[PDB]
Amino acid sequence: MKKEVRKVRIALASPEKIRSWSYGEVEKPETINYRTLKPERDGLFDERIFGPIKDRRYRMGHIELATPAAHIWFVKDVPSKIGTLLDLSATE
Amino acid sequence: AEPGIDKLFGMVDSKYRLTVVVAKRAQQLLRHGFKNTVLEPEERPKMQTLEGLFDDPNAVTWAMKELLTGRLVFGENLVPEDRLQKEMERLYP
Amino acid sequence: TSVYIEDVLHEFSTIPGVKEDVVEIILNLKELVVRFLNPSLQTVTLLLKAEGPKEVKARDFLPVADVEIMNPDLHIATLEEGGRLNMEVRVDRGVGYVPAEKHGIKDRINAIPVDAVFSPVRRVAFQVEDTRLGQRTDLDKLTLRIWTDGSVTPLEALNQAVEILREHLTYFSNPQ
Amino acid sequence: MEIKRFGRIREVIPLPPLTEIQVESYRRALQADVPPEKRENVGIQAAFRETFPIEEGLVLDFLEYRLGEPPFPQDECREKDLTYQAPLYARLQLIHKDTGLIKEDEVFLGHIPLMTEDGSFIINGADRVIVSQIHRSPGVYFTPDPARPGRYIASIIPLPKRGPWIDLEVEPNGVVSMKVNKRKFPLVLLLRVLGYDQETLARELGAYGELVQGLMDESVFAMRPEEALIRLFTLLRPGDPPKRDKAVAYVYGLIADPRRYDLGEAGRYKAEEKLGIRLSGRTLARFEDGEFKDEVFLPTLRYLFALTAGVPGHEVDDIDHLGNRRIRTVGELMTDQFRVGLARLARGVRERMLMGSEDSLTPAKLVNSRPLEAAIREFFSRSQLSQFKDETNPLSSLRHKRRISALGPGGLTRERAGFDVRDVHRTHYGRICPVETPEGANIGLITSLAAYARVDELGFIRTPYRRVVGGVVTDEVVYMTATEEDRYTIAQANTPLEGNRIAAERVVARRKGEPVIVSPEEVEFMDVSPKQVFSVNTNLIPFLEHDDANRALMGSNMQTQAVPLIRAQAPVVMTGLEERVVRDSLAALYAEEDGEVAKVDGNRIVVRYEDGRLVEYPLRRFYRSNQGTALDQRPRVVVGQRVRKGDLLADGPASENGFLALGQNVLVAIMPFDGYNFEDAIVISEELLKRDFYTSIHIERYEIEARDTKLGPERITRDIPHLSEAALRDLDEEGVVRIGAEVKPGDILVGRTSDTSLRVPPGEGGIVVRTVRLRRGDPGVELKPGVREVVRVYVAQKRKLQVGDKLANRHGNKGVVAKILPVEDMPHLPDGTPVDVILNPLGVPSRMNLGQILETHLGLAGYFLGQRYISPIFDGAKEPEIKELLAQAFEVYFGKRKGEGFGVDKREVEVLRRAEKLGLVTPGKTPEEQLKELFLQGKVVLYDGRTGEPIEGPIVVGQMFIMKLYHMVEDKMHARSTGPYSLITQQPLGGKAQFGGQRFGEMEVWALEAYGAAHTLQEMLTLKSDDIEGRNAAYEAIIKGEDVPEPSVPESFRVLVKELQALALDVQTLDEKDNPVDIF
Repeated sequence: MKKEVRKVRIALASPEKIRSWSYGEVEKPETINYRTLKPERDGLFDERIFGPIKDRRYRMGHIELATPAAHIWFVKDVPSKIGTLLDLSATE
Repeated sequence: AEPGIDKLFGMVDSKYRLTVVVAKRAQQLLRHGFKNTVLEPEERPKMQTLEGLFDDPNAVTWAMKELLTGRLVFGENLVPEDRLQKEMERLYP
Repeated sequence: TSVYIEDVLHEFSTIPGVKEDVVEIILNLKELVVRFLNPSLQTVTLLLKAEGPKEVKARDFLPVADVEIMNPDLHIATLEEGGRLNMEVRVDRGVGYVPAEKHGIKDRINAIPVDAVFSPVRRVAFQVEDTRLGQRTDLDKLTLRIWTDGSVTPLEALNQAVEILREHLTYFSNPQ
Repeated sequence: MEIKRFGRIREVIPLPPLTEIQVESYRRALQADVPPEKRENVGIQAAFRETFPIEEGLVLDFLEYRLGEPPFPQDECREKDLTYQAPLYARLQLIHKDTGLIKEDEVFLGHIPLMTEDGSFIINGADRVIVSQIHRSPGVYFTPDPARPGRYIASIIPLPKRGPWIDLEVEPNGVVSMKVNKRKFPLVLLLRVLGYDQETLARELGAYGELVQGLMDESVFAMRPEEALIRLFTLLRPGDPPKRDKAVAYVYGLIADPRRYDLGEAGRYKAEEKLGIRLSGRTLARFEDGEFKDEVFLPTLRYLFALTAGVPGHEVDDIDHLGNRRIRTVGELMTDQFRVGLARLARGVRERMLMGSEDSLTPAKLVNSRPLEAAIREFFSRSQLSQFKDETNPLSSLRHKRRISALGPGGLTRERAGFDVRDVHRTHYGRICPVETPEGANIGLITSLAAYARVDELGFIRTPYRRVVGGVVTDEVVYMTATEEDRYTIAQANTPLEGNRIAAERVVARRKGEPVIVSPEEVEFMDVSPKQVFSVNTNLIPFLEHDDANRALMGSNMQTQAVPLIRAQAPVVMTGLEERVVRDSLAALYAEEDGEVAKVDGNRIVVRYEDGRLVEYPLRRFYRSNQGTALDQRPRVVVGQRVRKGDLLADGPASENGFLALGQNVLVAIMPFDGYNFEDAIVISEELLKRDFYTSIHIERYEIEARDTKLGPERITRDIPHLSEAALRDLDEEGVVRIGAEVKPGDILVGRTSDTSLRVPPGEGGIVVRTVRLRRGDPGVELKPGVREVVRVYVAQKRKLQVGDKLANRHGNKGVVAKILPVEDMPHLPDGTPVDVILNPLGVPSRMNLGQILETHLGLAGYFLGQRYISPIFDGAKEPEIKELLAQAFEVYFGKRKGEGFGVDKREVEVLRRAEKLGLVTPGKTPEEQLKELFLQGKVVLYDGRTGEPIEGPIVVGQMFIMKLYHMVEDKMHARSTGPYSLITQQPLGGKAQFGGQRFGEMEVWALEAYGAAHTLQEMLTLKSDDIEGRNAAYEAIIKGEDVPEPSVPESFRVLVKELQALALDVQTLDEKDNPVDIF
């Protein structure tokens, strides 16, 4: 029943789902410590949020931003996807 | 050109059909062991300095030769999907 | 087959006191022709080295009993003053042409092989003139004129070929 | 060997120095050969007088200039990547407004390159070239209006690039217009600025052109003299104060803008000649006494109302016309850039006066080589003009040494507007070889100069021409200008002559660039020779007169791509320029004077001149060519031999006995073979490869430098981190590979450390010949920063013609080499002597180039007659004479057959039998004569050799001249399967031990898509590239004898999915019925 793919969906991603496909949240800009070539805790290369570096680029994490932000694409794109949505000055 | 290539095209309802058929049987010939043939008696493919081309020459080269004879049968939904590698691996070592 | 010069590393060099460069002489060498006097002389190597102003003739070589050189006048090179002429001329009796980079003769670590120039045949031609005798005029009179470098005389070459032929004719024995 | 030339025309004055184009150009440019006493001017000196008189009070002028002490000799610079310059000093003093001081201390500013004996330059270790350039001699010109057939438009353009483009357009609606910096304005205004008053203006102006009221209109503004200038400025877009800031104006005074070209020709020409008369100053200058005088505006317009009205002399100048197109030789180009640095130098001295600490400064305080030197180094190494000296062989360089192009500084010719200049113009006649242009794009944009044609005082390529009084030919000649040429009636050199007078009454001649028939009475001049019509590159073709200009162009350039074969052979047929070529080319060396031979060493040549002296000459054994080839000198003399001044000492790279020899004259039997000579395929007898006929020497310069990283400098040594000894054997020295070693693909030549050793790149290497290093203690080398040391490895090998070899003829017939049948079954002549090369006749028709067919026949006689021939371009041998000598040859080929005691062959019967049935032989005649008469046609019987059965029908034979080209099979032989990968993306790129698989491109894919090879295609886009998983997965299956892996999802698929996820994009993969689908 593993029927090959024939359909591809493209739509906005809800914050909830954001965590869905997320396996851990890095909350520190600590790439890799210089003493040990091993990543620094919940850094951009932790072995728990992503995975082993030996016998890892198929697992994603997230950054629960403090205060909500915005996906520039839905505001800066020619037709203000959201601006025109609320009548607000599309670009201004 | 290739052996009775024409006779082949005439057996299929579409050029591309042949290809997919030749390829599928070609694999089953090597993976499922090289003894699934149906024309092994005589007129079987041969080599040169040593006519040892009686065991493992080239996949497709055999596949087509098999279709040369209306011994086999093909279609869209002939035999159940999964029931494929099940009846084949058990019947052949 | 190959040569090794004392004061040389590569065939693209030149020796002091020596007029013609390496490649120049090497070429004048293959132009040489020799004659063995026994089926054993499968591999022979001569040597020569003169000094001061003089024409380097092939004859100046050191005679090696059996093997003989039918190419005396061959002007190989010339030495100005105190020309350090030293070499190692490997000679073999093979067949036909053979790439210098196909056999790779290494008589010495810094020696460079050459190309095969056997086939003691300059040019051959056959004339199929009319007849001379016989009550029939629709006959032939084959007559061939051959030229040899010196190794083997026309006759020699003749018999050989004719024989190679004969022998070949037997291969058509065991059917299938 | 015998030498017969069919020269009917009395070639008066020999060919001038084929290199004088670059030679004198540099000489006169920088007057250095003679002391500053012989105060020339033009070039260097003139450059000084120009921006030297500096006054801001700053008062420093020029005194004397000298220099020329090359730090290192030629070779040194080459191998040491050094720059062949020359210390440039300068003597100048300073005088104050307060009487006193005369400080003149030797002040030098940077060094300048020099021109080689051959006429090249050695910038940085490499030899380059300063190609000439064309353009429109900055002058006055009138040409019709754009898309309006109405009136016309005047144009003035005084270079350098710092010269404003002024134009005069006649606006019909009223008033004349003057275009400058994209803006039109009433010329009147300016005229007033010059002093031209209303009355004096109109009168002496529009006295004939009622249109005058189109400028004598200003009765409100043209009533204010000097005030006009204030207004003129108001025109300038900028909003600057209307004060005395007469800047922009003064700019067009006597300084730079108006071309400061020679006061007499450069500018005066387009002046006096076209319009006006005398040239006050050097350009439209004179800014003294406040007012301005310009005897330029009056004329330019006086000529305008002239053509727009009566017929003062039909002045509608032509564009392409060379008589208005100047050239830019090395001297001009260089001196030009020079003036740049000068102006940039003076930039400082001026500012170094405002801040000057009183009269306590003069030399250094006002000088700095920085600006000057910088410029020079920019031109000789950063200008598109200078290029890589094409040394594919002697000839090649020579051509690239005197070639010309339009493109350049930009202010002359662009790139997207010249389909007009690209075509051969009438004036190009004897000025620019019409068949010297390269192939592909840019064709026409670049094309060398003609033959005898030479540059003049200012570009304008002149040409020789025979003077004639009535019907008598004068032995005197003069280089006529492309302009003055049309003034007379020139006739051809073909014209029959009886000593010194014309022949027939109906003589051919070219009037004004137009072919006409004139009587022996109006003969003002005559062609000097067919040669001057084309350039050397073409003057080398056998019977040009029998080949199309299109196909000729091919063989022309082909000679430039020839390869210096080891066994040089001068063409069986020669144009007679081969002797001169090798000379001015400097491929070989000639004896300076008469004397006798001393030391004839394979490396050194010594001789004792009769004037009581002795000199030796360095014999460059095997030097590395710029294109990777041999450059030896074969001493063609012997110990003690009376020699004459200018005698052949040693042969050049492709020379032989003073005669050029780019290739060999092998036997040829043009006729279709077993298809082996299909399209352009060329068969060949092993016989040739036997006597090392077609072969050459190749070299490979692999360089390696010991970088100096901050992570531990790299050290050169036998130290290999992989304890490999099976490779350290040949690596004798401490890092460098032994000399005379046989390196193979993969072995190491030099050992690097941090193991970055320089291995033998893919393909081959050959046998090392010479290597040199450069430690820290630089004896005098400019070791690049961050470099501790450097090493070079000169490797080489022999190029024995094989299969992928390609060779063409001087006629333009190119073709690869298919099979090389052995002399055994090679078509032979009835009397032994087999053939050498088999060309397919099919390549003769469509390609109208009969010339070859000629050389062959001619050569067919040279084989038996044992001689070579020299046929002038169009004055070459003629059909009659040939058949004569050829017949004589028959009495040699067959003449001997007779006395030997043998007649015809039964085979020769059947052939002649079909010959008669083919109308080739006259029936009724005897076999003897039949063969003879047939031999005269250039065809002879020919036996197969394979079957012995001769080919029914004679086969035209002869000795054609062919040659191998630069393009070998070495630079092409990529065979990959498994190797490296793109460190960045994921592509099978090699470079070291393996190679890299050619690209696939969307094009090829498409076609693949068409076929429907879904899998074959998908296989190329994944399993053989990106998705590394399926790649290895596949490798296993293969080595395991299992079916190749079938990629379930290319790495590109899943990567993109999440790659989009990374930003909003909720890429959801659904199945056939709107259902989830696991991606990973």
